[PDB]
Amino acid sequence: VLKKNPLKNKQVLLRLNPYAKVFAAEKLGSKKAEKTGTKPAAVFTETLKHD
Amino acid sequence: PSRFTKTRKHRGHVSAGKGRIGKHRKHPGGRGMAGGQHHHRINMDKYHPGYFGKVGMRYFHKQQAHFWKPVLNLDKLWTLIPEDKRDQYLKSASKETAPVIDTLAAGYGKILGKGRIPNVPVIVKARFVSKLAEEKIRAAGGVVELIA
Amino acid sequence: GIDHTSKQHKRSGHRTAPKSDNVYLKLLVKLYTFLARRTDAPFNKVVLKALFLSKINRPPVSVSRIARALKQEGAANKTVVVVGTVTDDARIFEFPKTTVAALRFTAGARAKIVKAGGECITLDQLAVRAPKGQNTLILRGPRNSREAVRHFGMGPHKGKAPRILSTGRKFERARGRRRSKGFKV
Amino acid sequence: AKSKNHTAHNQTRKAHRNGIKKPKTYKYPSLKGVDPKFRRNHKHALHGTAKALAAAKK
Amino acid sequence: GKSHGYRSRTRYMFQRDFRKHGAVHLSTYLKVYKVGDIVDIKANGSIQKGMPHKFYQGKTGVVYNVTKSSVGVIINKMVGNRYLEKRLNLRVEHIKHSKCRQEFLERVKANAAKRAEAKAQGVAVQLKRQPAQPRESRIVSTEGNVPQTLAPVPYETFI
Amino acid sequence: AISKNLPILKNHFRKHWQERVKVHFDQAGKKVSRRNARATRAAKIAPRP
RNA sequence: GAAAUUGUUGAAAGGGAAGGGCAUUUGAUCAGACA
RNA sequence: GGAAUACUGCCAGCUGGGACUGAGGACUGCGACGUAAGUCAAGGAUGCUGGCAUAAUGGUUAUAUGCCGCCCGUCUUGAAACACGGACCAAGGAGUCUAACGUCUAUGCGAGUGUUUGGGUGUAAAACCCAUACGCGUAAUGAAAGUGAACGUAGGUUGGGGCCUCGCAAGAGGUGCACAAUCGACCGAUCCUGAUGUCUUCGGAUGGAUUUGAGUAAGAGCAUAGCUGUUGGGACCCGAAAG
RNA sequence: AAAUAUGUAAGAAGUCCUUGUUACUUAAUUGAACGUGGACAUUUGAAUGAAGAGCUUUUAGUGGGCCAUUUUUGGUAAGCAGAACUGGCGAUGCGGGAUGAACCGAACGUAGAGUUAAGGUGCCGGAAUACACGCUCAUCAGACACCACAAAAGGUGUUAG
RNA sequence: GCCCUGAAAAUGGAUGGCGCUCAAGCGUGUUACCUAUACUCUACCGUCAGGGUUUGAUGCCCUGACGAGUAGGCAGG
RNA sequence: GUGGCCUAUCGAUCCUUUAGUCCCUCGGAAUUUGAGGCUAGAGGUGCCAGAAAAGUUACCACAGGGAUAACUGGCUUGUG
Ligand SMILES: CN[C@@H]1[C@@H](O)[C@@H](O[C@@H]2[C@@H](O)[C@H](O[C@H]3O[C@H]([C@@H](C)O)[C@@H](O)[C@H](O)[C@H]3N)[C@@H](N)C[C@H]2N)OC[C@]1(C)O
Ligand SMILES: CN[C@@H]1[C@@H](O)[C@@H](O[C@@H]2[C@@H](O)[C@H](O[C@H]3O[C@H]([C@@H](C)O)[C@@H](O)[C@H](O)[C@H]3N)[C@@H](N)C[C@H]2N)OC[C@]1(C)O
Ligand SMILES: [Mg+2]
Ligand SMILES: [Mg+2]
Ligand SMILES: [Mg+2]
Ligand SMILES: [Mg+2]
Ligand SMILES: [Mg+2]
Ligand SMILES: [Mg+2]
Ligand SMILES: [Mg+2]
Ligand SMILES: [Mg+2]
Ligand SMILES: [Mg+2]
Ligand SMILES: [Mg+2]
Ligand SMILES: [Mg+2]
Ligand SMILES: [Mg+2]
Ligand SMILES: [Mg+2]
Ligand SMILES: [Mg+2]
Ligand SMILES: [Mg+2]
Ligand SMILES: [Mg+2]
Ligand SMILES: [Mg+2]
Ligand SMILES: [Mg+2]
Ligand SMILES: [Mg+2]
Ligand SMILES: [Mg+2]
Ligand SMILES: [Mg+2]
Ligand SMILES: [Mg+2]
Ligand SMILES: [Mg+2]
Ligand SMILES: [Mg+2]
Ligand SMILES: [Mg+2]
Ligand SMILES: [Mg+2]
Ligand SMILES: [Mg+2]
Ligand SMILES: [Mg+2]
Ligand SMILES: [Mg+2]
Ligand SMILES: [Mg+2]
Ligand SMILES: [Mg+2]
Ligand SMILES: [Mg+2]
Ligand SMILES: [Mg+2]
Ligand SMILES: [Mg+2]
Ligand SMILES: [Mg+2]
Ligand SMILES: [Mg+2]
Ligand SMILES: [Mg+2]
Ligand SMILES: [Mg+2]
Ligand SMILES: [Mg+2]
Ligand SMILES: [Mg+2]
Ligand SMILES: [Mg+2]
Ligand SMILES: [Mg+2]
Ligand SMILES: [Mg+2]
Ligand SMILES: [Mg+2]
Ligand SMILES: [Mg+2]
Ligand SMILES: [Mg+2]
Ligand SMILES: [Mg+2]
Ligand SMILES: [Mg+2]
Ligand SMILES: [Mg+2]
Ligand SMILES: [Mg+2]
Ligand SMILES: [Mg+2]
Ligand SMILES: [Mg+2]
Ligand SMILES: [Mg+2]
Ligand SMILES: [Mg+2]
Ligand SMILES: [Mg+2]
Ligand SMILES: [Mg+2]
Ligand SMILES: [Mg+2]
Ligand SMILES: [Mg+2]
Ligand SMILES: [Mg+2]
Ligand SMILES: [Mg+2]
Ligand SMILES: [Mg+2]
Ligand SMILES: [Mg+2]
Ligand SMILES: [Mg+2]
Ligand SMILES: [Mg+2]
Ligand SMILES: [Mg+2]
Ligand SMILES: [Mg+2]
Ligand SMILES: [Mg+2]
Ligand SMILES: [Mg+2]
Ligand SMILES: [Mg+2]
Ligand SMILES: [Mg+2]
Ligand SMILES: [Mg+2]
Ligand SMILES: [Mg+2]
Ligand SMILES: [Mg+2]
Ligand SMILES: [Mg+2]
Ligand SMILES: [Mg+2]
Ligand SMILES: [Mg+2]
Ligand SMILES: [Mg+2]
Ligand SMILES: [Mg+2]
Ligand SMILES: [Mg+2]
Ligand SMILES: [Mg+2]
Ligand SMILES: [Mg+2]
Ligand SMILES: [Mg+2]
Ligand SMILES: [Mg+2]
Ligand SMILES: [Mg+2]
Ligand SMILES: [Mg+2]
Ligand SMILES: [Mg+2]
Ligand SMILES: [Mg+2]
Ligand SMILES: [Mg+2]
Ligand SMILES: [Mg+2]
Ligand SMILES: [Mg+2]
Ligand SMILES: [Mg+2]
Ligand SMILES: [Mg+2]
Ligand SMILES: [Mg+2]
Repeated sequence: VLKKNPLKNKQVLLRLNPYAKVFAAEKLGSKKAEKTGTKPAAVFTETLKHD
Repeated sequence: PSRFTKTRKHRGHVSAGKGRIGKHRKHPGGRGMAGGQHHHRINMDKYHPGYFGKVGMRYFHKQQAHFWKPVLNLDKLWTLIPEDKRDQYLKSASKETAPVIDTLAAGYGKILGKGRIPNVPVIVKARFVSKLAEEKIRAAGGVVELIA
Repeated sequence: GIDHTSKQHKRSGHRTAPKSDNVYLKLLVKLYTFLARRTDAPFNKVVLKALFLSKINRPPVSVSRIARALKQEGAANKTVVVVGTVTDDARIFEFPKTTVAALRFTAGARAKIVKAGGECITLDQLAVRAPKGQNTLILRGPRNSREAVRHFGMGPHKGKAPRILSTGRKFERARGRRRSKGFKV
Repeated sequence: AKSKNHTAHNQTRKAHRNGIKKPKTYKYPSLKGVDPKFRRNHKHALHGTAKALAAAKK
Repeated sequence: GKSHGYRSRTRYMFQRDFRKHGAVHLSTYLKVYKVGDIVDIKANGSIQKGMPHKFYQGKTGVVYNVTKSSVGVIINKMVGNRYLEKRLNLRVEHIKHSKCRQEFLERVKANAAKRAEAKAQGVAVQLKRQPAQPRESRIVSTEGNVPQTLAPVPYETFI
Repeated sequence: AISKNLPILKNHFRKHWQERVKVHFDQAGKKVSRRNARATRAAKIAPRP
């Protein structure tokens, strides 16, 4: 009789999508990423900065 | 009754459903059949193909008496016998006794052929018949007596 | 505002109930509306509708058509159902037995069905014996047999018969009906 | 008094009310206009094969 | 006075196709039209008899009749808010088989194949048709092709 | 005055037809009166039938 | 013993018409509710 | 070389202030927190307190103030119009009735159906009853003389609702009315064919035909009524110059 | 020889095997047309949309139109005359264009709160006499589509080329 | 490019008005803001529809969508 | 090969008149004249879907029209 929104009102955000419990509990919104050091070919930075 | 009628409903709308532009006037066409041959030809042709002029022979002082010739098919013919007497003649198909049906008595002038009368013979007294009627009668064993 | 794909506030244009004020008729509705909803049986929903139809859509089913209907394969032992009135046909000499559920019966049809050992059932009796309408036969009368549908669509070269009072020669047989006068239709 | 003469204005809109209904196809179309010689045989050509599905159940 | 005669306005429509005038090559008379074929209707001005009316030029239809010189075609002509069925008697000079259906049949034959060829292989078909699909991911190589940078050009007159 | 698809009628009121209209409002009044005129003979007539 | 229309009493308002809509203040005047 | 930060985006991250709304009214659903028993913000507001209990809220009304508002009716592409009617009020003041009809719908009966010319009868224009006729249907097609509806389970084929059979079901087969499309058949008109026969000119069998009909092919009518529509009538109301 | 517009096709009424009927047709049981029987399945044959689709009767008003962008005829033109497609006005209020039938916006059951459109935010007037780089000084400055006009031609005014 | 000159009409008058000159003018950029009978959410009205339900059953109940209108038609009053 | 290479070269009902079968009716019955019918063409409507039609009103009339002329005003601005 009244549409309640997920995205606020946790109860129904938790009615659908119980993986909600997991996400919030494990963060994942804020999940870090794997730092890698790979560098671009010196062809790129030539044609990027080029005229 | 007046109380059911749309003209009560039109009280208070100016034209009375008659229209504000083309109004409702006396005789915009002409009266009655006027101009069948001119403006009204599109209605008169179709809707009444055949209206104008003449076709064949006149008749002076015709009398539909002489033409009285009511028609009765062998579709029925058995209706001229009341239903007690009828089933009685139905069973026991024979000559030497067969029902006498006087059709000119029953209001008729001719016997047509519509179809399928039982194998049961009948003597049909009549004024005129079709050749196909009188055949089927003879295929049930019956005959035809011309009368007046 | 709304770009409207179809006409708004569209009456569904299907008779919701009979236009008739007959109490008994209404009760047959009351019966079959119950049957229709709960029974899940198709035969019921049909008869509900056909209880609404006007005189025009209830053409008289002639007793002989019932004869012929039963001569269908395996169809002798079904019970013929007519929503409408049923009529006596002189033009059959033989008639079968069976059972005819019908809203009305003319004098003769009743006499002709019983005399051959059959049965004239009112429709609620048909509901009692046949709730899901099993082993039933429905027969519609000829609709376009009517004399009005003679004149429908009257046009050049439709051969549709005109609306006219007196008939014969002299009567809409001359111009345009024969190549000898004007054209032909 | 001189008046307007012709236009097709609005004439489209009025058709698309009832919408330009499509041609009305049927299976088994009419033989009207077919070569009369071809029909007079086609008649006797069906007449035979009807009598030949009549002895098939016999 | 205004004019509409049967052939009005057809000047350039019925015109004979540059360097293509003159009598008509015989393959036209050779082709065989069976009732129910899909025909294209194009007039040929050299052939005045059995000639379609200017409306039906460009039209495509199907043949209901087959007579000596001519296939009778039905076309659905729109008039008012409906279409009426119309029946045209055309000499085969004015007709040609339509290749609209060409891919269809070829696909029909193609479809029955891919059916029995995949089915006799253990199914997994997907034989319907698809619209052009957005491009896939791709790598492009700068090796031997370095991007050549471009600039809009200044105005010049040269007349 | 011609329209639709309607049988051509012929309805002949072109004269002052409202000058000749017989309603029989006496349909009862006469049926009485000619009964009473039958009684008056059957008595005035002696056993004659 | 209605209306147009008019006298007197009472009230009110009125800077080149009057009348209307929304809304509140103010004056007047009233129903309901509760108990 | 190592960071920072901007910029763009993401979070089922946490949180303050303000506004409007509280429809519904036992329970029933999806869930949520809990070891648990229980609890909840989970299918729509309840808890706490105060004031008043009266013109206080509110209604109505006049008025002032802010903003807005041009005379209605009409014909017209366009009307507040320098277009026409209208100073004011009351009371009158205009699509009716009738004959004949179309479509629809209700009802009575149904291959028939219509008591109400008239008669019988009456508690006397009512109600109640009824003999023969008639009208309209049930046969059509022809200008007419005149002929006059089954090859066949009243046909073949395609789709058909419903019903029947099989199957748990999914599905498959059977029968198939109304209706729709098509190919046939039958009656009359038209054109040809012209047997047996005989006043030697009558007779028209049998077989046909891109021809035709407001036809047949197990009837749908007739009568009352109502709306709307038609025509004739003073015919929605008022209006000529005339004759 | 375009663009825009335009005809048909995208299947069960389909595809394939087998072989019946005839008075048509072939030299020919050849072919034509309709067929009995048999096989082929689902993702029944591109997209998108669909509450639906098909069908019948009857009848009202109307049968002076006008306007806008684009195409376009006559005319020096015209708020003139006349065609093409579409959208409108007429029949329609509401917000903007001060004002205004047709422009812009957006179409109308009674209310509340929010947010916007077109247009606006010195004051009249709700909303920054906001920020930012320039140009412009007029002894007739200029100031917002439809829109209520201006031209050829000149300036050692100033600006940037 | 802006400005000046070219640029004459009759009641007194109109960038809508006042007025504005590193504008309140012209060209351009960025924000913020104001407010339609439109858009979103909720209440109520009506209409259409799809369900449910034997005691106002012509009833009750659930659910969704819609609402401009002259000439005109139908409907409930 | 179903008139002119294709795109134009034409005409209702009433009436008269011919062609056709020698067919149908003149209704108390016949024969013979005469009359009517069907099928098909011609005689023509050019305002070409098709009336039978002269003027004047400085003596005038009615219904209406700003659907329309004579004048002010408005657009235009060739012409001035
Ligand atoms: C009750 N009758 C009315 C009454 O309503 C009232 O009228 C005012 C009127 O004066 C107001 O006042 C206005 O009208 C007056 C009037 C003389 O025209 C003008 O002089 C004045 O400029 C104007 N502001 C006006 N805005 C509204 C009415 N209710 O004033 C008396 C009266 C005119 O007789
Ligand atoms: C709509 N109102 C108008 C009013 O604007 C004016 O009409 C103008 C008229 O002045 C113009 O016409 C006039 O003025 C213009 C200039 C001002 O454009 C000159 O070019 C033209 O030569 C001149 N005749 C004309 N082009 C359009 C009408 N709407 O004058 C008449 C009027 C009815 O008051
Ligand atoms: Mg009027
Ligand atoms: Mg009306
Ligand atoms: Mg009219
Ligand atoms: Mg004429
Ligand atoms: Mg017609
Ligand atoms: Mg006549
Ligand atoms: Mg007869
Ligand atoms: Mg006699
Ligand atoms: Mg709306
Ligand atoms: Mg609407
Ligand atoms: Mg004129
Ligand atoms: Mg004009
Ligand atoms: Mg016109
Ligand atoms: Mg003209
Ligand atoms: Mg020309
Ligand atoms: Mg070409
Ligand atoms: Mg030729
Ligand atoms: Mg007397
Ligand atoms: Mg008074
Ligand atoms: Mg004064
Ligand atoms: Mg005023
Ligand atoms: Mg005064
Ligand atoms: Mg006020
Ligand atoms: Mg950020
Ligand atoms: Mg509540
Ligand atoms: Mg508390
Ligand atoms: Mg207080
Ligand atoms: Mg108060
Ligand atoms: Mg107030
Ligand atoms: Mg007031
Ligand atoms: Mg105002
Ligand atoms: Mg007027
Ligand atoms: Mg005017
Ligand atoms: Mg007005
Ligand atoms: Mg004016
Ligand atoms: Mg006027
Ligand atoms: Mg006037
Ligand atoms: Mg006036
Ligand atoms: Mg008056
Ligand atoms: Mg006056
Ligand atoms: Mg009778
Ligand atoms: Mg079938
Ligand atoms: Mg189905
Ligand atoms: Mg002979
Ligand atoms: Mg009058
Ligand atoms: Mg009348
Ligand atoms: Mg008079
Ligand atoms: Mg007089
Ligand atoms: Mg006279
Ligand atoms: Mg398919
Ligand atoms: Mg098959
Ligand atoms: Mg006009
Ligand atoms: Mg008019
Ligand atoms: Mg104008
Ligand atoms: Mg104009
Ligand atoms: Mg114009
Ligand atoms: Mg108008
Ligand atoms: Mg309006
Ligand atoms: Mg609008
Ligand atoms: Mg406004
Ligand atoms: Mg405005
Ligand atoms: Mg609102
Ligand atoms: Mg708001
Ligand atoms: Mg001001
Ligand atoms: Mg402000
Ligand atoms: Mg500043
Ligand atoms: Mg600045
Ligand atoms: Mg302006
Ligand atoms: Mg200047
Ligand atoms: Mg100024
Ligand atoms: Mg400003
Ligand atoms: Mg600026
Ligand atoms: Mg800011
Ligand atoms: Mg409902
Ligand atoms: Mg329901
Ligand atoms: Mg409405
Ligand atoms: Mg109205
Ligand atoms: Mg030849
Ligand atoms: Mg020829
Ligand atoms: Mg030659
Ligand atoms: Mg002629
Ligand atoms: Mg005689
Ligand atoms: Mg004689
Ligand atoms: Mg004429
Ligand atoms: Mg003409
Ligand atoms: Mg005279
Ligand atoms: Mg004089
Ligand atoms: Mg003088
Ligand atoms: Mg004199
Ligand atoms: Mg004028
Ligand atoms: Mg002038
Ligand atoms: Mg000039
Ligand atoms: Mg000028």
